[PDB]
Amino acid sequence: LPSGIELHNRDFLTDAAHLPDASIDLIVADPPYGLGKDYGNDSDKRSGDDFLAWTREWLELAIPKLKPSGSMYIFCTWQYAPEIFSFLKTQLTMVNEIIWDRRVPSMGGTTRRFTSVHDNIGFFAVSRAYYFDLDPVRIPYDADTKKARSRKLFEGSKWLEMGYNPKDVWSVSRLHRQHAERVDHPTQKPLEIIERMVLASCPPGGRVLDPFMGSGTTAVACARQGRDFVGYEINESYCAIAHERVNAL
Amino acid sequence: LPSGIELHNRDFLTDAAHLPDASIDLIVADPPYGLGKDYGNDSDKRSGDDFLAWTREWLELAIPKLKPSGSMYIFCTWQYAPEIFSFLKTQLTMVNEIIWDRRVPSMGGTTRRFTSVHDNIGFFAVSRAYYFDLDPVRIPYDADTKKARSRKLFEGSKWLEMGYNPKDVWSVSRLHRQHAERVDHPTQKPLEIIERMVLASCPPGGRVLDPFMGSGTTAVACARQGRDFVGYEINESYCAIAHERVNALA
DNA sequence: TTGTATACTAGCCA
DNA sequence: ATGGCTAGTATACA
DNA sequence: TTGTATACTAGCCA
DNA sequence: ATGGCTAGTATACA
Ligand SMILES: Nc1ncnc2c1ncn2[C@@H]1O[C@H](C[C@@H](N)CC[C@H](N)C(=O)O)[C@@H](O)[C@H]1O
Ligand SMILES: Nc1ncnc2c1ncn2[C@@H]1O[C@H](C[C@@H](N)CC[C@H](N)C(=O)O)[C@@H](O)[C@H]1O
Ligand SMILES: OC[C@H]1O[C@@](CO)(O[C@H]2O[C@H](CO)[C@@H](O)[C@H](O)[C@H]2O)[C@@H](O)[C@@H]1O
Repeated sequence: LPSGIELHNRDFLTDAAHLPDASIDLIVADPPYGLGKDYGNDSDKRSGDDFLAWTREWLELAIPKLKPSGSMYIFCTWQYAPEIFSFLKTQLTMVNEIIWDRRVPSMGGTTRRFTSVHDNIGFFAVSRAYYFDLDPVRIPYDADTKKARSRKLFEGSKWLEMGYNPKDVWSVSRLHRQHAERVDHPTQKPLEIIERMVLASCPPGGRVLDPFMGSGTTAVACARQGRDFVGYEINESYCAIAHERVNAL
Repeated sequence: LPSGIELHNRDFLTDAAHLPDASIDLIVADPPYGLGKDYGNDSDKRSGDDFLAWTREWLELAIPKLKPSGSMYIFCTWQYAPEIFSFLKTQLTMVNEIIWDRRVPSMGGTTRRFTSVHDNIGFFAVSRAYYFDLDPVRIPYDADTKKARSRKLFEGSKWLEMGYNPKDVWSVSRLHRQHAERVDHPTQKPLEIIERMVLASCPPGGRVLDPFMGSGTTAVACARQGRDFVGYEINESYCAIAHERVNALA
């Protein structure tokens, strides 16, 4: 197991003490949305006030671990995003609401509403001096698109010559079960977006915390990009998968 | 103007009393977001708790105007979306969060955050039997794409033959200044979006309300598709532009 | 091919 | 407890 | 070219 | 109070 990367088969809400206050530059949180999924446990079986209470509980434990320059990304569903973001705006300051456009809509069979195709990500910061580096995550143009975008007014601009801001909508397709990156986990997140977070909001060598790491996608991002990692996952199968994913680099 | 198209150059909060309760089938609300724009007035000059108080004010005026079958779309910025939606969930039930992907990001020059390219839209309903008709808003495939999506298992499915759900992310570019649609209004909304909303959530001939109609995009949307319209705008020039836009269809 | 505006600059330093 | 200066910001319409 | 799974049906009726 | 049954749900991986 590489150095700096640290995986625990433990519940975060109980081991939070083992984590020094103000030791983490970035929290990458993909917690249970409150949607009834089966992680081999009932963590995503909560809902309503129950789920939101649990959310704010683990959040109150996690926040004090952020150093003053720290930041946080938190995934959730629109069904609970208003309440969650409202609570977090009392503690931290919201820098962005990033929309993950999964490209592939949820199934079921409804015709009474619009089908789900996005997840919500709150991007919060402790203080106004939060760390943020755009250059590693700039998206470079290809020959054709740069040609289509180039104008003398824009020539030499950083966004045109180096690459543009990924913007607060990320259109990255969800991972097909047969996708090469896919592992046996119900709600695995594309490494693309997690790497974007690690790169833009964690300095090289900084420490990232994933209190609900699942298959360890954030562990992989940190390993590939030279960041330190800490992760918690109550399911040992997912934890072993994370070990595997990391050691294969 | 056509038949069921009522354009009132009146402040909505003083004139909502005139509109009968349980009169409106759909509310298409694009209120000021609280970002500091200039509509010839200080409506968007509010911010923070004072802006959220004014939002609650006009919302409390507008909700009772909904028939038990009615619905509401509300445009907002991620900056005030959590509080506004949190408050609306206590008055109505949320059916969707629609993300308008504007394709063109906001300018400025920042480097210390991700650039704004999406507006938030809350889709709420009074009761669990709200009126929703997906067929008129379905998006049919072209030939090549229908060939790429067809499979024996899918053949005959309504989504493959008639059209697929727009989903809760609508990718539609903002109206360029020189765009045909565009008029002299700072925050004009694409007719595609507004029309999708009107067609999916207002019964033909029903009444839709626009507390702040601006250029009357919703007015056009209802004129075509044959729906009734009541809109309010305090700017006489915006009301003028709306009058023109409506008296140019057919 | 190209000009150009579109709901959502910000950190210093004074 | 405010400004102003700087380096900086994409797409798609006509 | 084709099979196939993917964080988020929903109303009725025995 | 509880299944089961219905009509029904898009893309992009391999
Ligand atoms: N108290 C808890 N402590 C640690 N893990 C938990 C806890 N509660 C739920 N979990 C796990 O958190 C994970 C949430 C997942 N969304 C993580 C997915 C992860 N982003 C991935 O790419 O694989 C699940 O695997 C849960 O089993
Ligand atoms: N009390 C008020 N009553 C009526 N209109 C108002 C009021 N306050 C602000 N407005 C107007 O609300 C409008 C908000 C706009 N975003 C509407 C845009 C509109 N959807 C369009 O396509 O043009 C502005 O034009 C304001 O002039
Ligand atoms: O959490 C930041 C978030 O709050 C908003 C409105 O909800 O602004 C509020 O908080 C700001 C903190 O920087 C204050 O400056 C502002 O006065 C207050 O309204 C959003 O602007 C912002 O995204």
